Parts: sequence; structure tokens; C-alpha cells
Amino acid sequence: SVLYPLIQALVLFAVAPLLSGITRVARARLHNRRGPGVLQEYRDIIKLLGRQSVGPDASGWVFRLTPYVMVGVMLTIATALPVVTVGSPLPQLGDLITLLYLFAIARFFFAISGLDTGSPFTAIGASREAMLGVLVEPMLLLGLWVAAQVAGSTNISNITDTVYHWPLSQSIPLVLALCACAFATFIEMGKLQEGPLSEYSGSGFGVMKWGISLKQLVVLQMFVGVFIPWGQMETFTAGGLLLALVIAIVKLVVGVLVIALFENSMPRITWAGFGFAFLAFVSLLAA
Amino acid sequence: KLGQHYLAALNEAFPGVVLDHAWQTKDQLTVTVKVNYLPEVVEFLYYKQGGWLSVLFGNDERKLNGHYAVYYVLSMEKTKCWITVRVEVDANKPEYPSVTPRVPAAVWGEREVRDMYGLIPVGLPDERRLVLPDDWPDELYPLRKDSMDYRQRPAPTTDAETYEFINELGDKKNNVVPIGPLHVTSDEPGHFRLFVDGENIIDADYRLFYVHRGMEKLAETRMGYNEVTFLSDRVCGICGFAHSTAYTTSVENAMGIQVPERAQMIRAILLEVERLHSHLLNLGLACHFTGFDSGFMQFFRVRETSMKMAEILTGARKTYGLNLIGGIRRDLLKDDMIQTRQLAQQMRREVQELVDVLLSTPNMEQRTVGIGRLDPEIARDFSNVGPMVRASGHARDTRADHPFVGYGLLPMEVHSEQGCDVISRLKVRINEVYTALNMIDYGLDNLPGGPLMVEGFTYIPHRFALGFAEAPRGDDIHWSMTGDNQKLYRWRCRAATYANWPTLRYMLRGNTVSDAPLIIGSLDPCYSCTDR
Amino acid sequence: LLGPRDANGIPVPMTVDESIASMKASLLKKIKRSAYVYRVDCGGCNGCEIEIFATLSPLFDAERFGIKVVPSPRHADILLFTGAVTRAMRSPALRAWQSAPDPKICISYGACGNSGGIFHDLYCVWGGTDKIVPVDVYIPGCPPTPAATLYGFAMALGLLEQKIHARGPGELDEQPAEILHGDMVQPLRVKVDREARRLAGYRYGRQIADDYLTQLGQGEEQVARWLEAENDPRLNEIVSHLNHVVEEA
Ligand code: SF4
Ligand code: FCO
Ligand code: NI
Repeated sequence: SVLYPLIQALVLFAVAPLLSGITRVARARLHNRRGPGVLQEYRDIIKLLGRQSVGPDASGWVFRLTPYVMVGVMLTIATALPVVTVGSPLPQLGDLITLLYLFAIARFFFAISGLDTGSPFTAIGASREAMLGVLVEPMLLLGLWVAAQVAGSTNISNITDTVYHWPLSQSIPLVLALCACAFATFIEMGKLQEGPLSEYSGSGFGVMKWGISLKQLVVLQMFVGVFIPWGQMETFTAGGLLLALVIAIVKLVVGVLVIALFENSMPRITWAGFGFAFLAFVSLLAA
Repeated sequence: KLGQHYLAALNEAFPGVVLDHAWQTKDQLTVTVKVNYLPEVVEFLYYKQGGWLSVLFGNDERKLNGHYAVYYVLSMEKTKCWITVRVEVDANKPEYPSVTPRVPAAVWGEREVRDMYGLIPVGLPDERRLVLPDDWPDELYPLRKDSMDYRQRPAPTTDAETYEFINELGDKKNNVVPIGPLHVTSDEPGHFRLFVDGENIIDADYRLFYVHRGMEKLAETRMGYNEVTFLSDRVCGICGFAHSTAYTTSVENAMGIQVPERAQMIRAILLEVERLHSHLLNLGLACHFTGFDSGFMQFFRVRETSMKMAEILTGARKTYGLNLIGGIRRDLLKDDMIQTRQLAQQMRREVQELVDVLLSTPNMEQRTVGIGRLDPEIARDFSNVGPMVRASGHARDTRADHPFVGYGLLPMEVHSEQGCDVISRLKVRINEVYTALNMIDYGLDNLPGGPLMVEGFTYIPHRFALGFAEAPRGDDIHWSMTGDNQKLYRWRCRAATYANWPTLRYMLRGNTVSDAPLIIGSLDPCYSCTDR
Repeated sequence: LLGPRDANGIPVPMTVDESIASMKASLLKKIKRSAYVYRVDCGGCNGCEIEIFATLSPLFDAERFGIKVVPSPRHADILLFTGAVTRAMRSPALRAWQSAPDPKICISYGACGNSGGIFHDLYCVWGGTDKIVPVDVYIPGCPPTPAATLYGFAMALGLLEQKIHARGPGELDEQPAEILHGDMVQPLRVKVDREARRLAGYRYGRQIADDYLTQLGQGEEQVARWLEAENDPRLNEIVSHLNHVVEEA
């Protein structure tokens, strides 16, 4: 009961800068330049791990200790998201409220780290990130809540195999909730200069880049593994594993490509994300 | 002779104040008025006669007439001539009445003269240090000809900045958002203090002159006549030919120098070619804050083919060196001239398609309207000159009022909009690209011919004049007095954005934080041209 | 406070500890494949700033070699200094120096950053960027071409090696100078050189006069080459005027 979640967390950690690298090379190719390689994010992260972390005199243990906390919280997230089966490796932790409030832990620690430094830019970025979390958390909660009451249980691996076997009788509540979750993922992976990491340096900046890449992995993974499960397993076997890894990495790659495309193709989607979420909620109530 | 009517009006309004008057050229005029009656004369010529306070500066004439000289250059634009108001400030007690309580455009020239020459305009409200850094010792006045050697460097008094920023509308609860001096995409040092309450800017003060080299003193000590054309090119990389033509025409107007026929309007060709380079850079930066980046890289592309004619008409990138006092250094040949003609045309092809972005009109309708509004009431008072004042409604243009390098043989069109937004100043620069491309279309096909250089002349000492050019950001007025056959007695340059800077408080007021770098870049600042 | 001074109070360049400066080669081989560069623009003209920003443009790219421009000195491994150190700009440049994590690489960009350029002896500058901070790589030019910027960064990262070296005094100093174009008398050559410099340019004029000089070998034949080959009205006017100067002599 230990090996599968641990290997899940380790692989999802070690594949995260592929998704950042493919996103930045996609943004480079979209702006008609050759751009860096897909492994450039690994080179940047390892090189920053080589460098030594500096900070202000007023900064204490929070400034140094935040990036490890955010990486560990993203790991505790990623160990309960199903990427190859329809069953989560840890069904005890794989709830809906648990994942949301662990993301709240990540937001809280990022905000207090931004406020720990005396820089106005980091505190401003902390406030904007906390605003983003306030506006995105109930959208995604209502999306997976509509999907959960379609399913019957407040639990990942129940919503996933409910949408795996499409019932064809409550299809409109499923589709509207799916599009609301897509909008919430679009808001979280994007906005919807100086930056909020202008005081981080060295190993701390490297572990922040680790955490940012892992957060961008797990948000898209919570979308495409919970709501796109056709290609996974009901029970874990040792022969159909390669197909599951192939379809998982293909899903993640096409997800970051299309999100980069529609990000460069740009409170409309903020209201429409709420609007498609309530259109899902009314759909069960009317029907 | 131009300027007789204004002199007669000054004489009838003030009977015995004009102590002496002389003509530099036909359209250039200077008057020496009484010191105690100075603010009334300049205010009269400003408000009543419709004159614009172009540049005002001090001088060190204590071994010529025993007195300091403060000049007040006014541009008559209601025919159109230049009037300079000269006063003789006393030597051992340097004090003259100030103009800033009457003319608001006299707020930084009278702050610069407090620092460079130590003269004291009595009644000046803004008494803070402007050009000299915060570690500068007090009484060392650099531009005094006997205060110090150009090579002397005082010990810095403080390592921390001691500048005081005023908060006109805010209070002690407002926070500040720096935007300098070390900021990304600013690419040039200048500090800003956005006294913000949220993301809204309540007030905005700024500290400038971080790039104050001190080339006014160095142009009169170590450096000659033909060598200052290299100093003017190395002020900023994009107004280089604007400063050089402004300086060259100041020295050729100080003497006769009947320059050859084609050597005038080739300078008119290269002056417009440079504003292809500078406007299309600002329009690329206009898309990098409005939003699209595939509108920037593409304006970088049409900027490159503007750099391609600059590669062939000179053979250089950025700082060049093509003008001398008598004429132009390197000379254009036939195919270069036939060629530049359709690369001008294909740009008008490319520029039309790329300008289809504002036709798209999504972030160019909500981010660029109602943002950074410059009051034409305020722009008239502070005498802004760039696309700022042309957007605000005033048709201020040097090439139409005062044709300097043979612009009268070129098709001149002045474009003035009515709105005062960021998108209105882009429409000034869009219509100026087509206007400059019409001159390249009509300049290089009908060259008059003749020689290129007039050399061997002797510089008459203590002869001065005003030189002016139409830079991409406004006009640069260059005043240079010949000292002898080798050195200059005094050279004064005012940048295009020097007049433009004191109204940034009234643009950034009421706007947001996020579009504040767009407001600053809407007028396309050249910190290195104004910091000198 | 920020920077060291003399007894007079004049600033001096900082001296890093050798413990701090001992691992610069290891830092270079670490950041060989990925360099984080922060532009520190000081008292200089935009030329030395826009060309540095053009190192990531469509014509010349820097991310293909791993160079990425960072928004903060804390992210920086290479501190690119640009302008001559103005008295108002020494303190922010020093602050950007101490904000970066040790060890650092400093690259002076342009004549104005190397030694002050045309403002080297002036009251409001401290000279080049080496007068406040140590400098590892010097890149000259006013402005440096993007090829020179790429070569400087590649040589800083060890991908290339230094090309130019110092030249000292030697035997070739005392070898006598020779008369150039010593066929006709020097007066006419000087007069036609001045005549071509008045009408064409320094560069164009030497070129036209030298063409005329090779064509003084055969009057009619190369008078004909200058007349026909170019078919440039302007070049033809330059040659006719030069020919009247020589003929009247
Ligand atoms: S090196 Fe040349 S272009 Fe660069 S800042 Fe100095 S003078 Fe300007
Ligand atoms: N344009 C420009 Fe440069 C500035 N400001 C000048 O003149
Ligand atoms: Ni400029």
C-alpha cells in the first residue's frame, strides 16, 4: 500500500519540468522563434540548485523553508491523483475537500513567504495569487461537486470511474461540469516583469521552480485524469502499464499545448467559468 | 526681417525695457531686457503673443561683460520667428526674478540654473536639486568657468539617496511603487514613485538625471567643433542624427556658411529615416504592454528594414557620424537612392498591414483610451512639444514653422489629433510614418546636385545662434556660441523630452499601476537625451 | 557604506574574498549550459542597451545558447554592466552587485562601460565599470554589434576562446615608412584627394581618387572605365571635377 503512491509521487515529481519545458518551447514556436530545448528547465533548475540562497536580513525561517513546503504539498497532491488507473493510489487522501485545502496550504505558504520579504513586488504578487485562489477554489469545487453528486460519492476514483462509464442519462450535468473544470484549470494555469519570486535566489529559487512546475502539472492532471479517464485501468496490472503511461503523457502534452495556444489566442472567462458551473448545478435541479 | 512686429508690440507694451536687440539670422531674434522686469516680458510673449518657452539657460560671461546671462528662448507660432530674452544677472550677488510663478514651463530650466551656475531665481517654488546627484557637494557649480576643473571628482557625501519626493494628493498612509532606476524593459535608468492606494495612482513623483554625464562642460573644455558632432551622436542611439543636425545648424547659423544645395535636404532625408526607426520601435513597445507580443516582434521586423536603409545610406547601426559643420561627411550615390525609394514603399506596404492591429481594436480600445490623458490646458502651460502636444490638439511642428534643412522642398504634413489618450499618440506616430515615407518617396528622386562640403572658413569669436531639429520625440533646441577658431565658449542642448517630462505627474494621476509603464512609454522617453 | 573608499572618500573597486573568488571557474562550467544574466544599465546611451536587448531578437538569439535575461539580481549569475558609472548611478549598481548571490560574473559592455568611453575624464562619471566592481569579461564597441555580444557571452561561458591579444613594441616600429602611391608628384595626389573628399566623402573620396589614380596610368582607357562601368551620374560628376583639378594644376 506504500510502493504505488511513492512511485506515483516520485515519477510525477521527476516529469514536471518536461511540461514546463514543452510549454516554454511551445510559446517560443508560437512567437516564430526557434527557442530553447525541452530539457532547458532541468538545466536551469539544477544550475540554481548549485547556487547558494540569499535573502534579506529581516527574512527568517519562513523564507528559506517555504519552497520545500510547497514542493511537499504538491507531492501530497500528486500522490493521490490517478494518472494510469481509474483508482487513486491513496483513496484515503484522494478526497475532494482534502485536495482543495492542501492547495489552500500551498497558497497560504506562498503568501506568507511573499509577505516575509520587505519587497513590495513579492507582497503584491502574494496578494494577486491569493486573489486568484479565492476566485478559482469555489469554481472547481462546484465543478467536481456537480460531478460528485452525479457520481454519488465525494471522492476521486469515484468521479473518475463514473465518467469512465458515461451514463448517457445525466450527460448535460457532466459536460457542463467538465467545461467548468476546464475553465478552472485555465484560470489556475495562467493569469485570467518583476514577478513574485524576485527575492528568491539559488537553491530556494530552484525549489520554487520545482514547485511551480509541479503545480502546473497537478492542476492539468486533476483535470485530465479525473475527467478524461478513457485509457486507464480499473485494477492495476503489469502488462497494460505502457499504454497507460503513453496515454497519460500524451494527455498532459496535448493539454499544455492547447492551453498555450488558447492563452496566446486571447472578467469574461471568470464569469463564464462560474456561469458554466451554475449551469451544471441547475441542470440536475431542473432535470 | 522676421520678428519686427513682436518687437514693436514689446516696445509699446513696455516702453524702455528692451535695452538692446539684435538679429542672429532672418528668423532669429534676441532682446536684452531689464533684470527686474524680466518675468513680465516673457509672460507677455508667452500668453499674449502665443509664444512657447522652448529652452532657458544660464551663461558665464563674467569676462565678456562682467555679468551672468540667462537666456529665454521663445518660439513665435501665430510670421513665425525665434525670440530670445536675455538678462544680465549681477556677478557677486547672482539673483534674478523667476518666471515659474507666471509661466509653468520655467520649472526645470530654473532648477538647472540653480545647480550648473549657482544663480538664484527668487520666488521659485521648486527649489530641489534637479540635475546634480545627491552626493554632490553644495557650492561646486560645474558650469561656472572657474569653479572647478572638468576632470575633478569630489568625494561623495552620502551613499544613500537624500532626494525628497512630494505627495500633492496623497498622505502618510500611501505606499510607493518604484519603477526605477534598475527596472526591466525600462532599459535606461530613471526612478519613479507611484504614491498608490490599491492599484490606482493617487500621485506620482520621479527622480531623474541618473545618466547625467556632464557633457555640457566637456564640450567647452576638451573638445572642439567637428568633434562635438561625435558627442551629439553618443547622447542617445536613436536621436543621434537629431542632436547632430541641431548642433550643426546652430554653428552654421552663428556664421553665414551658405551650405550646398543637396547637403541640406539629404539631412532632411536622414532626419526622417531616423523617425522610421524610432516610431516603429515605440509602436513595438506599444504592443508589448497593450498585450500582443506577435505585434511587437513584427514591428521589430519592419524596424529592421528601416534599419536596412540606414545600413545603406550610411553603413552604420545606431550612433553614426555623418554631419560636419560645413556639410555632410559620407555622400549618397545613385542606386542607393533609387533603391531606398521602393524599400520606402514596401514598408508602407508592411506598415499598412501591421497597423491592422488597432483595426482589430480589443486591448487597443480599453487599455489605451482614458489612460494617461494629458490636458491640452496643461500641455500649453508646460510647453510640451512631441507627439504629446500634437495629440492634445496643438499643431506644434518645427519642420512646418521653421524649415531648417530644406524641408520647404519636401512635402510637409502636420498631424494633430483631438483625444489625449495613449491611442491618440499612437495615431500621431502612425500618420508620421506615412508622412516620412512620402518624403523619402519625393526626396531621393529629385536631388538638386552640386557640392557636398564647405570648409576652410574661420570661426568668428563670440557669435551665437539657435539650432533646431525635429527629433522623433519633439524638438531639440541647440544654442552654441563660438569661442574661437577651435573651441566653443558655450553649448547648450535641450532634449525633445526635457519639456515633456514635467507633465508625467498629470498623466499618471488617476490611473493604475498596471498601465503605468504604458503611460510612460506612450510618449517614448529618451532618458539619455534629457539627462545629458 | 556600500562601497570601499580612500582616505579622501573617493570610491575604489570592491575586492572579493579569494574563498569567494576561488570557484569562479567551477561556476563558469556550471552555467556553461544555462546562464542567467541581469542587465545593469548605468550612465549610458540607449545604444548600449537596445543592442543588448537585441541579443534575444529575431536576428540574433541568446536562449539557443542558454542565456536568459532575469528580472532580479537574486536570479543572476552574470551581471552585465552597460554604462559609465555616473555618481548618481554608483550606489544602485553597487546594490545590484551585493544583491546577487556570490560568486558572480561581471561583463562590461561597450566603450562607455569599459573605461568611460568619451566621458572618461569627467566630474559626473567615475569612469568605466571596473572602477566600482571587478570585471571578468570586457566587450568593446560603441555600440557592440550583436555578433560581438554573442562572442563575448560564448567566450565568458567557455564555448569560445579569446581572439585578440596585446601588441607591444618591436622591430617593426623602427623600419622606415614608405611613400604611398609614389608615382605622380605628392602635391596633385593630395589636391585630388582633398577634391574627392569635398565631393564624395572621407571613405568614398579616397575610393574615387584611388580609382582615378589607377586610371592615370592610361588616360583615355581608364577615363573610359570610370565613365562607363559605374553609369552613376554622381560618380561621373566626382570624376569630372577631379580631372579638372588635376588638369588645371
Ligand atoms: S558604449 Fe557607446 S553606445 Fe554604449 S552607452 Fe557608451 S557611448 Fe553609448
Ligand atoms: N527624439 C529624441 Fe532625443 C530625445 N529626447 C532628441 O532630440
Ligand atoms: Ni533621445
